[PDB]
Amino acid sequence: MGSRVVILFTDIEESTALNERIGDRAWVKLISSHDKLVSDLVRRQSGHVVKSQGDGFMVAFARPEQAVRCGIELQRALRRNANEIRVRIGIHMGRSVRRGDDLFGRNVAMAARVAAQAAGGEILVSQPVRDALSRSDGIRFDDGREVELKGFSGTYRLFAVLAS
Amino acid sequence: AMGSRVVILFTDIEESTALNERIGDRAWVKLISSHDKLVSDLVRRQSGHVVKSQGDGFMVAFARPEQAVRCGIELQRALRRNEEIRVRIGIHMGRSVRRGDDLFGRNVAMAARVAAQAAGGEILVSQPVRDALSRSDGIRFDDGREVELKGFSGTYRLFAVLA
Ligand SMILES: Nc1nc2c(ncn2[C@@H]2O[C@H](COP(=O)(O)OP(=O)(O)OP(=O)(O)O)[C@@H](O)[C@H]2O)c(=O)[nH]1
Ligand SMILES: Nc1nc2c(ncn2[C@@H]2O[C@H](COP(=O)(O)OP(=O)(O)OP(=O)(O)O)[C@@H](O)[C@H]2O)c(=O)[nH]1
Ligand SMILES: [Ca+2]
Ligand SMILES: [Ca+2]
Ligand SMILES: [Cl-]
Repeated sequence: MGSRVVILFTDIEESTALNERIGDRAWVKLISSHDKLVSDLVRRQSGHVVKSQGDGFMVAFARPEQAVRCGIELQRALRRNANEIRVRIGIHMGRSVRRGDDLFGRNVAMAARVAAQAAGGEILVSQPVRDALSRSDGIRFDDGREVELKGFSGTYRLFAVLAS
Repeated sequence: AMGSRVVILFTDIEESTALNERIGDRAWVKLISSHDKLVSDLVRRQSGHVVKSQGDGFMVAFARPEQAVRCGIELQRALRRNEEIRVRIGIHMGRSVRRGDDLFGRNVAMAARVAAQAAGGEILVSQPVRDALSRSDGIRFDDGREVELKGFSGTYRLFAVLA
C-alpha cells in the first residue's frame, strides 16, 4: 500500500517569535522569499514541493540522494543569506499514499517528527535513509543519536548530515 | 499585524499518529478522507472556507465569529455521533494577510496556538472572539483560563465554548 517516496520536511526555528519581532509586513516578504528559495532548490534536485505545511514545506523526491543534496544546498543558501532564519530539516523514506496534492500515512508523520528532532541549521535523516546512502562517495553522516518519536513505539536512530 | 479582519479556525486531531499506527495506513487514509468530507461540509454550512489542510487538521476562514463557533460546535457534535477521532478546535480573529489562497501573519500563528491549547473535544477561543460574541448569539463560554503561548510575550485568556 502506497508508493515508495523520500519525504523532506522543513521548518523555521522560532518563526512565531520572529514574526512578532519583525512585524507582518516584513514577515510576509521574508516568507515569500523563503518560499521561492526552497521551490527553486527543490526543482534543481528534481524534487516536488507537495505543500507548504506550517512555517515550512513538505517535499517529495524519488531518491534519497536528491533529498539530502537539496537539504545541503538549502542550509548553505540560508547561511549565505544570514551574511537571519534557521531551518530544521528532516528526511525519511518509505511507502505513503497520495491524495491529490498531499501524502498520507505513518511515514509522512515519521518524516515530520524527524524534522522536529533537528536543530536549526541541521539536517536529520532516519536510519533507512542513512543506510540507503551508506556507500555514497559524497554524503557523510555522524554516528547518529537515539530518540523516541511522538506517536511511535520503540526507539529510532537519527543521523545528522555532515557537509563540507 | 496587517491585512483584512478574518476569523481563523484551526482543527487538529488528537494523537493522530498513534491512531494511524494502531489501525494501519489503509484504514487511516479511509478515515481521514471521511473526516475531510465531514469538515468541508460543516464549514460550508456556516459560510466558511477551508484555506488549507495544516497537519491532520485544517485552517478555515470565516467572516464572522459566530459562524466559526457554530461550525466548531457542529463538528464536535458530529464526531460524537461517530475508529474514534477527537479533535482540538481553536478560534481567533484579527487582521491577517490573504494572498495566493493562503493566510499569513501573527494572528494565524496565534490561532494555531489557541487550537494547540485546546483539549480533544474542546473548542477554545481567544478573548477577541469571546468579546465579539457577548450578544445573545446562543453561545456560552466558561470564565476562561490564562496561558502562555509559544512565540508570544505575556499571557492570554482563552475561553472554552460550553455547548
Ligand atoms: N500548528 C499549525 N500551524 C500552521 C498550520 N497551518 C499553517 N501554520 C503555520 O505554522 C506556524 C506554526 O509555528 P510552529 O512551527 O509550530 O512554532 P515556531 O514558532 O516556528 O517555533 P518552533 O518550535 O521552533 O518551530 C504558524 O505561524 C502558522 O502560520 C496548521 O495547520 N497547524
Ligand atoms: N509537523 C508537521 N506535520 C505535518 C506537516 N504537514 C503535514 N503534517 C502531518 O500532520 C501530522 C502531525 O502530527 P501532530 O499533530 O503534530 O501529532 P499527533 O500524533 O496528531 O499528536 P497531537 O500532539 O495530539 O496532535 C502528521 O501526521 C503529519 O504527517 C507539517 O508541515 N509539519
Ligand atoms: Ca517552526
Ligand atoms: Ca494532531
Ligand atoms: Cl518527536
